[PDB]
Amino acid sequence: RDWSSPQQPFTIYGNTHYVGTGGISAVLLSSPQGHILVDGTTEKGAQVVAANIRAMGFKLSDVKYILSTHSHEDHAGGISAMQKLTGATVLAGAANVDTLRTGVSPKSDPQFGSLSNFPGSAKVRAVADGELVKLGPLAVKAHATPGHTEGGITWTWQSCEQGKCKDVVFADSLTAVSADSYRFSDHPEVVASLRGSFEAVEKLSCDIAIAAHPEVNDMWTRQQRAAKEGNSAYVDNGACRAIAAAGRKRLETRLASEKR
Ligand SMILES: O=C(O)c1ccccc1S
Ligand SMILES: [Zn+2]
Ligand SMILES: [Zn+2]
Repeated sequence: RDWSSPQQPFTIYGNTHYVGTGGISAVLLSSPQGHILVDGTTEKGAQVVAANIRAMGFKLSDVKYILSTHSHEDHAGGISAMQKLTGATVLAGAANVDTLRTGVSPKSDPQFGSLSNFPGSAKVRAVADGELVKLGPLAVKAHATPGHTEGGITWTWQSCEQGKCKDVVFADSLTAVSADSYRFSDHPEVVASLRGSFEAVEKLSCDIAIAAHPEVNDMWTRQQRAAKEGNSAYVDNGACRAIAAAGRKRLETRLASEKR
């Protein structure tokens, strides 16, 4: 379950398919009129995502949008390659656009000093909080979830099977992590952003959460359950509340650790 590792793709519900690596989520939201890809995994992982999309019976040329959660190498490293293979437009939160274009995270990022660069992408455009991305019958909503990065987006949609529908959430990372030289307690905008994001995410309509790091919502345990349970194993309408609570716990632990 390395970030770049092969992983046999699988349908989670309706037209929502996991096409990521062993260690990093990527989702294809499919339609007869074209598809939306969420995240690219790593640079090496792009080749896994591409093969996975084809294994699910889809053409790369039919991927029209690539949606980015946030601009670190593990989620976004593969986007550039996937952009070239598909012709898609890359959509991201406003403050991460420049990072996706250059592959270099800026000094506002808590991890600045400790991050690895990744390949810059073409055709990057911004989306706002609450904005709808539409493609044929697909409708994906952008939710600003800053803190881990300034331009983090959590993406939501509905997938259905014979008219039985579920609210799906591709959850951005909400984690307080930094370089050794960074003090969260000195950066009130980042702390406030994280806290606002926990609150947004714990309020989302959230039947199926797919976390950018899949183990955050126990993807592999759930997949194992699904072998007998079916795809109800991925359903848990508390999952976004739990991802938010774990974010909050990580930040509170960190702020306590920083006290003089
Ligand atoms: O996505 C995360 O939550 C993350 C967490 C710790 C370190 C790096 C990252 S990229
Ligand atoms: Zn990250
Ligand atoms: Zn990550």
